[PDB]
This record gives sequence, structure tokens and C-alpha cells, in this order.
Amino acid sequence: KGKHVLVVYDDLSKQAAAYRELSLLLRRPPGREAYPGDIFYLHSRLLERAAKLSDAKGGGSLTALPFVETQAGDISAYIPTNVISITDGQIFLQSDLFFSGVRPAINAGLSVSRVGGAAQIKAMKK
Amino acid sequence: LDAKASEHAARMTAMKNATDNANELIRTLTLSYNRARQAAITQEITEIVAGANAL
Amino acid sequence: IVIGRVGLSFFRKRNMPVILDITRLPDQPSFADIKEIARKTVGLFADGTFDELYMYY
Repeated sequence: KGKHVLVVYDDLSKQAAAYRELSLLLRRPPGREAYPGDIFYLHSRLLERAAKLSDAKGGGSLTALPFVETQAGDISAYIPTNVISITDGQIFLQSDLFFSGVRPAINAGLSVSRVGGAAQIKAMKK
Repeated sequence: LDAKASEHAARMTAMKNATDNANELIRTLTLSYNRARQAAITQEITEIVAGANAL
Repeated sequence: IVIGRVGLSFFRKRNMPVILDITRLPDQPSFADIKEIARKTVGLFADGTFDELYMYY
């Protein structure tokens, strides 16, 4: 309808675990870590519906902030890897930074935005 | 002369202690690496067999 | 009077007045290597700049 919407998914890992539970209950053969084959397709289908529409479509937009919880800071895990491969960028929060006194604990080296610059005010860009 | 002799002896002792500590750390890390390798093989074979017999 | 750069760093980090310095020195030092600073150290006492000498090693 031309409006702008912000959507927050506070945990995609729990949704993935629930989908794994459903798939195992439906007798569908498991894959890595008992996850089903289309665990990547699930999140890709979910996250590809957020977009900036063109002027012919109304000009509305939908921005999403999915959440992923790691285990002991391990990033090479299946679900974190899959979600990182989909989104436009990631923000990294680290416990050692959190306890060192810097809050928010954003890791500047690991965090990145693929739309940076174009999504900033001119003064901030300068 | 006494200061130089003391400095050389102190360097020798400190390097010996550091070498011993490094060797012990190597041993512990090797033990942990072997346990992790065994666990990884177990997990991969268990997933293989579960997927194979899930048909 | 300090021999070795770590003493320079320590006393400079502190608020300490240091007048004579020598940093580089061979592994097997010789008399003539820093005889030039030993002469100055004895000449300072002979000159009345300070009235007492202590050495720590």
C-alpha cells in the first residue's frame, strides 16, 4: 500500500529447530545435524520477501532484522553460515567486548553492510 | 662482568622454563585435538547411517 | 647513572632525573668500551656534582 515496515525475527534458530522437529516427525530423512535438506530454502524464501519496491509498484519497502544465536561464538555452524549467506549484512556482538566495557559490543572487523554509503545522510557519509 | 654473567644465566633459565611450558601445552593441545577428531568421525558416521536407514 | 636501555625506559616513565646514559654494549664487554663513561662518573664526584656513589647490579 506504499507504507514502510520494519520486521524483527527475534530468533531464526529456534524456528529452524522447530522445522527440524516437524520434518523428523513426518518421517522425512535427515541431513547434517538431523536438519532437513531445505533448511536453507526455508530461510531464503522467508527473507527474499523483504525488498524496496519501485515507483511503479508504489514505492513501499519492508526491512527485516533476523536474529541468529551462536554457541560459544562459533560462526562456522550450519544455521549461522546459511543465514549469513542470505542477508545483506551482519552485526557481530561478542562477549569479550561486552565484558571489556564497550557496549554495544559490535565487532567492527566482522560486521559489514553491503548497502553502506547509499543508506546514509550526506553529512554522515562525509 | 658480574652483571653480564647474571644476565646470561637468567636468560638461559627463563628460556628453559618457557620451552618446558610450551612442550606441556603442546601435549595438552594434542590430546584435545585427538579427542575432537574422534568425535568428528563419530558424528559423521552416525549421521551417514541414520540417513541411510531413514529410507 | 644507568647502563642498559630498560633502565632508561623505567626512569623516564617515572619522574626521575638521569644525567649519564649508555645503551649499546657488546655481549662480552671490555674495559675500553665504557671507560669513557667510567671516567665521567668518577670526574663528577671529583667535581663536586654529587657527594656519594652507590652501584646496584
